[PDB]
Amino acid sequence: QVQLVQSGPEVKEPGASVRVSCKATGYTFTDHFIHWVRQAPGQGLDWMGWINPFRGGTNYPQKFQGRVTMTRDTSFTTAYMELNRLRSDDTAVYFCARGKNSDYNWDFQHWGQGTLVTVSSASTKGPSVFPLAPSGTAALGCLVKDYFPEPVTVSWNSGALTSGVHTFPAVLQSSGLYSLSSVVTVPSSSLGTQTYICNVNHKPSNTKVDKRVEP
Amino acid sequence: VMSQSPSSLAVSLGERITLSCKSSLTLYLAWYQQKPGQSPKLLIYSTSTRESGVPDRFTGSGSGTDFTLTISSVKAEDLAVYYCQQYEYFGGGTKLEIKRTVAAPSVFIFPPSDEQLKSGTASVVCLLNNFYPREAKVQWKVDNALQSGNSQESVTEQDSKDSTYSLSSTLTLSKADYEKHKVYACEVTHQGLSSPVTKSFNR
Repeated sequence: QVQLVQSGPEVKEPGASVRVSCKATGYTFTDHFIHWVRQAPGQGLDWMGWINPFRGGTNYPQKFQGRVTMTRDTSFTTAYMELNRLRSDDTAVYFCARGKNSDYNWDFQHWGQGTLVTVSSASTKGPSVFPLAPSGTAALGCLVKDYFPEPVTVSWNSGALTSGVHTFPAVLQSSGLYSLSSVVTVPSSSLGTQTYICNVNHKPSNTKVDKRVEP
Repeated sequence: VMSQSPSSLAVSLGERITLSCKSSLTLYLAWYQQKPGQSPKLLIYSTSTRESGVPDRFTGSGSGTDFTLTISSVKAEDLAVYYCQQYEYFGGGTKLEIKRTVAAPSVFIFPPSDEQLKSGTASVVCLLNNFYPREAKVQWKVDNALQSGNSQESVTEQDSKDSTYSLSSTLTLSKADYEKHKVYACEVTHQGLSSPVTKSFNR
């Protein structure tokens, strides 16, 4: 099958460059253009340009022309998208894409999984985890505060508690650090006896924290 | 520029839905479906052609600069964002969500933990749990002084089971600023509440 597999997440400071790779397998690489489409957080799809792997020729939209550079390595069946002089609103998931047919370039039947690029001068930092203590249903939680970059993951009771859990999208604070809450609603009668522990993973910092949440 | 209206639309399972896209011509149309965390999936191309395996409850139409995507009977797996596309251009998309009955927030307030205060910061969390529709207003009051600019909100995507939303608001002070005051309250306004709800505590 046509398969497009992209490189992993990146974190870059403003003014730097990032280079995202799209390995295309399962078809004759030089027979189709490779496109790049990005999607800022919560926004729509934004076409960034295409490359013809046959001789490396490119076209870019005016909004990116002087800033994006697409290349390919035909022997490695991989397209590359490098975006220069990065700004914070370049924070986005970047997709490579391929058309249904050589005929019509623009029917994007095939997509990579996307690469998240975060543009920030913030430094990698693991979160602090504080309990949201409960006061016949009770709410309790965990505040996962002050971390960079995304993502963190949260489970409750090592994955055993899943019903009634809400883990919120992180908010970007004015400090440049992220912060997130995870809450769960439980029978109030369970408060004294059943233990409630949130498990927080932040791999970019190799932070693993468990916080027991007590009344 | 291409445009889609409306940006979101509450639908009920089984009903007939029409999504609109407006183009412009100075040189045909494709539709994509995207669910959270996934790449878009091609649904329609050449204005009306169905992509292999797309159910025929999806129909693309188009006339001049006006294009439509019709779902004759919306199913649970259709809940997603839909994008139109013409050459290098994409519409801003339309998110489908489930219409259900109004549900008031269940509101909870959390003081800062001692562990956080010991670190020098104080966050007060106001939790608005399992409400519908999504629109809701949180207003923080500190010793009855209305606050602005020291809180941030976060909302979950619609729940898969009960089709509700949940929202957190977090008021974040310095410890010294938090200790200067007594009464912390979050006031919640929402369509399912006859008058605003307030959850408060005295530190």
